[PDB]
Amino acid sequence: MTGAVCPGSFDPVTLGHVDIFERAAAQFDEVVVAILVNPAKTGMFDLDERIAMVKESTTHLPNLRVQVGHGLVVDFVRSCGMTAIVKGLRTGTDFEYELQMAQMNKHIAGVDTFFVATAPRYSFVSSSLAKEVAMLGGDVSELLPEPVNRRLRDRLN
Amino acid sequence: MTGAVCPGSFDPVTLGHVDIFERAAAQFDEVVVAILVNPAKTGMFDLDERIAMVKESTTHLPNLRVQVGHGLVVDFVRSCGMTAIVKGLRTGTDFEYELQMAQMNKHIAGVDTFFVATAPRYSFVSSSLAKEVAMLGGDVSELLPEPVNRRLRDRLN
Amino acid sequence: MTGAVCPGSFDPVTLGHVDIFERAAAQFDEVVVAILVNPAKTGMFDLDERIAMVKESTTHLPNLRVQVGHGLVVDFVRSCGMTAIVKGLRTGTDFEYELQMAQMNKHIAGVDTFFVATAPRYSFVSSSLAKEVAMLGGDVSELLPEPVNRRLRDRLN
Amino acid sequence: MTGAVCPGSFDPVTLGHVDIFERAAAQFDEVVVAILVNPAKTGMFDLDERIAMVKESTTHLPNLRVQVGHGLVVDFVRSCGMTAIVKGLRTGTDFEYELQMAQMNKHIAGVDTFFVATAPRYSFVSSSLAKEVAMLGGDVSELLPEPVNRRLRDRLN
Amino acid sequence: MTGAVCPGSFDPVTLGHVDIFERAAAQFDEVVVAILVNPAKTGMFDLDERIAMVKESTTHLPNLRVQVGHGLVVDFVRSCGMTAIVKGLRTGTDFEYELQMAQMNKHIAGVDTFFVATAPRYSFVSSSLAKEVAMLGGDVSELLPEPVNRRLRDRLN
Amino acid sequence: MTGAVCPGSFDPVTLGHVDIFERAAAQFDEVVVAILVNPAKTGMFDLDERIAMVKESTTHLPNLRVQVGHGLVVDFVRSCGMTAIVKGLRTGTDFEYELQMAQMNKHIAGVDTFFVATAPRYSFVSSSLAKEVAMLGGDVSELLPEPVNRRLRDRLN
Ligand SMILES: CC(C)(COP(=O)(O)OP(=O)(O)OC[C@H]1O[C@@H](n2cnc3c(N)ncnc32)[C@H](O)[C@@H]1OP(=O)(O)O)[C@@H](O)C(=O)NCCC(=O)NCCS
Ligand SMILES: CC(C)(COP(=O)(O)OP(=O)(O)OC[C@H]1O[C@@H](n2cnc3c(N)ncnc32)[C@H](O)[C@@H]1OP(=O)(O)O)[C@@H](O)C(=O)NCCC(=O)NCCS
Ligand SMILES: CC(C)(COP(=O)(O)OP(=O)(O)OC[C@H]1O[C@@H](n2cnc3c(N)ncnc32)[C@H](O)[C@@H]1OP(=O)(O)O)[C@@H](O)C(=O)NCCC(=O)NCCS
Ligand SMILES: CC(C)(COP(=O)(O)OP(=O)(O)OC[C@H]1O[C@@H](n2cnc3c(N)ncnc32)[C@H](O)[C@@H]1OP(=O)(O)O)[C@@H](O)C(=O)NCCC(=O)NCCS
Ligand SMILES: CC(C)(COP(=O)(O)OP(=O)(O)OC[C@H]1O[C@@H](n2cnc3c(N)ncnc32)[C@H](O)[C@@H]1OP(=O)(O)O)[C@@H](O)C(=O)NCCC(=O)NCCS
Ligand SMILES: CC(C)(COP(=O)(O)OP(=O)(O)OC[C@H]1O[C@@H](n2cnc3c(N)ncnc32)[C@H](O)[C@@H]1OP(=O)(O)O)[C@@H](O)C(=O)NCCC(=O)NCCS
Repeated sequence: MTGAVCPGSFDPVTLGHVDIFERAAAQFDEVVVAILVNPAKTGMFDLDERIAMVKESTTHLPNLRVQVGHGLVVDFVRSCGMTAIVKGLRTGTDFEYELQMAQMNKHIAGVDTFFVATAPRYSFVSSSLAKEVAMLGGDVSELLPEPVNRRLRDRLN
Repeated sequence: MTGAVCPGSFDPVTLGHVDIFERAAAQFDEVVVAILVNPAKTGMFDLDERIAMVKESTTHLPNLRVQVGHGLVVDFVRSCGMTAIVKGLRTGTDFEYELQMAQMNKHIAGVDTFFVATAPRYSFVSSSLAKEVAMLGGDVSELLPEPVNRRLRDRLN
Repeated sequence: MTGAVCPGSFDPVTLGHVDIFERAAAQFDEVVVAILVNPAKTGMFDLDERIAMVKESTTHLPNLRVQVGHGLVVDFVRSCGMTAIVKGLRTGTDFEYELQMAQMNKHIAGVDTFFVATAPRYSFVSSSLAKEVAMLGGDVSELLPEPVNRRLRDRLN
Repeated sequence: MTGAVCPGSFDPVTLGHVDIFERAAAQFDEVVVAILVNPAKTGMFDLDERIAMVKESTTHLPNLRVQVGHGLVVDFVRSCGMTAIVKGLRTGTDFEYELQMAQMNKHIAGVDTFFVATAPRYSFVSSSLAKEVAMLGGDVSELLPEPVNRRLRDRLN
Repeated sequence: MTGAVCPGSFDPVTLGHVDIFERAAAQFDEVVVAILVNPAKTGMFDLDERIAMVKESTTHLPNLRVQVGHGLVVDFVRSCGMTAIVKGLRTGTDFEYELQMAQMNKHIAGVDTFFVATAPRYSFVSSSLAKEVAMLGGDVSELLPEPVNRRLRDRLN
Repeated sequence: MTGAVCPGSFDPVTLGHVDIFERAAAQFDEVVVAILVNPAKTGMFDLDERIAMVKESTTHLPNLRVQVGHGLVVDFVRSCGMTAIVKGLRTGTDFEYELQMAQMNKHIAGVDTFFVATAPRYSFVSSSLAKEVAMLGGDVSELLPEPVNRRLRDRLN
């Protein structure tokens, strides 16, 4: 089997992330979305909620599974019997840092990182900015999956 | 009327900012400098002081006014009856993040962002770096308006 | 009157360019599209055709006019009684070179350059790449105005 | 089958390219190296020589094949029954242009592009720079496959 | 005497840093490594330990000395009777910010900054990332001097 | 002796280049400006004129000498008994390509490259852009040494 891991904090998952999941699922036999949480309580959604949002947003991808990650991403990737990470590039991505992490990840565990450009319509959403705008009252519903929109609306109502 | 908003925390306003104010005032019928403060108390100058410093530094621009901003910048821009933001680019600007915010701002409110390169002599000052250097004893008086220099000198004397 | 010039070779004009024209026309009282041609015969469309394509693509912008430019862009801008250039940023833009030209243009003639991020859907088209793909048989009709599509199809039929 | 195409002019193939071939072959069931030549005679090695150099440099990759490409890369990719391109990133890569081409390629044919960072030791070689240095008398043998070194040495002896 | 200062927090010193020390020592008569610590207790190693690690890692450079820095780096540089800073560039370096600091440092004290590209094999290590990986259990021993490896291993055993 | 080479085509030398010469001469015992000309006749000024312009512009730097370079820059550097190149960074510099060349130069000859940020006032001039503007009638006299201005004015009169 070919396979890739798509790691992130997904707090919450965006349509930018889902686009990347779809591309990974199209090109690898199996995809694992690895939810890697904050070292210190700082998130908007708890882990259970993050998991549910990813699952509910990926029902159309039968070769994708969702799991909570622990420790070094490369250790999680190798625990999945894989050697590839797939990550998206968007507007605002710190690409130099992504490159540094990719080189470090290859050095320590031989894990490759494949980068893919997110679809233009979803290229300016990030979890952080979506939350920031949502919390100040703005509408980002067109940039997030409906399972995320539902939960966001509940927190503000 | 044509018009633009120049948003920032201006803590304190620099000659880099003033350069941008001048360019905006030269090209739009009206300019509003929007002072948008920290979500959490972290600034050097209080809001009243920031306002005074901007006003005192822009007496030569009769079509410019200064107001405190609240909430999403785009909501403030639209409250001013405008649809444009003017921002400066300098050495050290995270341009990828500026682009992300501009695209998000256009998405949520149809507000355009126009970027302009700050004058070379003022292209390496930032509020943060100016404060950092000032607090460690260095001289940045040539990079800040005199109304700011006066107040800075008072805090150290 | 406020006013801006939108300079380019427009060979041919793209929907990326038209997006920028629209933003300029929304924020300035008058816009002049300045068609500045090759120093040496190298273009796909002659000047007459470039002019027609821009005009036919901008009939919805009553405060926009199209003229052929000559010499330094800044000299043309000043001949229009203006002091501002508006240019788009897209994926693939050499932003460092754009900044260099903007600083040079300000130095020699006091002309300001305002940069605006092109709409995501039109952020990866360029005249060159559109021609390259079109000539190799690919479909970029969704990235160009219909007046350009008509003429392109004629050259290949 | 999963599969990826690795397109390039490979004039000549470098160890940077071979590194990318190896990563693609590790993660996809099949890899096709597509040699896409100059629209106008400008190369150092003819097509037959380029093909031989790639083949001789990839004997250790049994799931990799080499073919000459024609027309749009995306048309070649789809002719291979694939929907993915794998490309390397190195020091000196114009990443903005790579992104533009990737977005265009996805737009016109639905083909995804996966980018991977080349190994540090091979991150500063390019075909052009290798030729430039080789022609001026410098030693780049540690940056090129032996099948390429042999042929290079023959051209200078 | 010609001379340069190599400033940093060195928490801990990496082989990337040592590479830069070596290049500085090769090109200047004297080199001073200036250890500039956190304004607030946040480091892994105390100052005494940082000093020892640098000294033990540079025994092969007889024209290099190690000192603790205080205040503005430029003030320290001038206190050493020098007017040059040498800094490394690696993968992940925020080069725009480095440029801003260099321009500010030249403005306030006339101190020049010379940047040098770190050796490829050491181009993806940083003190922060090395600690992050080390603390999560990963092996970065090939990226750090043995005097640092010894101390790291002691903290985890 | 410490020493550095400052290589370039200098067609013509700009005040940006002279700024870099001055910084090199301040930090190294000896500086050699190496004029490396076009592989094919394409320049505005012949080699004799380029040499004269550099010499006449550097009379205030007694530890600087001017020589015509041949072949690989690293071979010229080593022929000068040196192992360092000093190059400027300005607005518009392709820094990724500079890094690639620096890494290649270190690989083939062990020669280090030190980069320094050009003074802001001279950060947007380049030989090419200066010629382009000069030829179209614009005034760049404030960006070039008087010995260059004299010769430029002669070509247009
Ligand atoms: C999970 C992992 C791949 C990236 O996770 P991610 O949280 O999805 O990160 P993203 O790509 O969204 O990057 C944005 C993150 O940068 C951090 N960040 C904070 N401020 C930032 C800023 N101003 N600019 C850029 N990034 C910022 C944020 O935490 C942000 O997540 P958040 O802002 O939503 O909290 C990575 O953290 C990881 O591998 N973790 C496991 C540990 C490991 O292996 N470490 C060694 C890596 S070499
Ligand atoms: C006001 C606004 C336009 C930008 O404000 P600003 O404070 O002037 O920001 P600047 O352009 O100076 O950016 C620098 C800011 O980045 C933040 N920053 C902190 N560390 C940083 C770092 N290492 N690198 C870059 N930026 C950093 C800083 O807070 C800094 O301001 P400060 O450092 O002086 O406190 C923006 O915050 C805003 O729009 N706020 C309103 C809310 C809104 O609309 N949000 C949605 C935006 S899409
Ligand atoms: C008109 C002007 C503003 C820009 O014109 P433009 O042709 O629309 O340029 P773009 O922004 O589309 O830039 C792309 C151009 O870069 C040139 N280019 C060629 N190869 C390129 C490459 N590999 N990468 C980037 N650009 C490339 C191309 O000619 C391209 O136009 P084309 O490829 O479609 O022919 C500018 O040329 C100008 O001002 N000209 C007048 C003279 C002047 O004032 N000069 C002094 C300027 S400081
Ligand atoms: C094959 C293809 C994927 C890239 O091919 P490549 O030749 O290996 O290109 P590289 O990634 O090595 O890019 C370097 C190329 O940039 C060109 N280039 C020239 N000067 C350059 C410069 N100063 N800077 C950067 N690139 C330069 C060079 O030709 C160079 O190849 P070469 O210099 O060795 O001749 C692409 O050309 C392609 O897809 N061609 C088929 C046609 C197509 O589909 N077109 C539409 C694309 S959206
Ligand atoms: C010492 C000095 C030259 C740089 O020191 P340094 O700590 O070695 O900094 P580096 O080059 O390693 O930069 C990385 C630093 O950026 C800071 N940083 C934090 N988060 C970061 C992020 N997400 N991205 C980039 N940098 C980050 C970190 O603190 C990091 O050091 P650390 O992460 O290991 O703690 C500079 O701080 C200095 O000059 N200090 C003296 C005061 C002075 O003169 N100030 C005026 C400067 S103009
Ligand atoms: C001399 C040398 C150090 C750089 O020389 P330089 O001509 O001063 O180059 P610059 O730093 O000014 O770079 C700009 C050059 O890029 C070339 N260039 C052309 N179009 C360009 C573009 N669109 N963008 C960027 N650069 C461009 C130009 O020729 C330009 O010089 P010019 O435009 O004035 O003719 C380098 O060419 C060299 O080392 N030559 C000797 C041979 C060698 O050692 N080769 C192996 C190098 S690893």
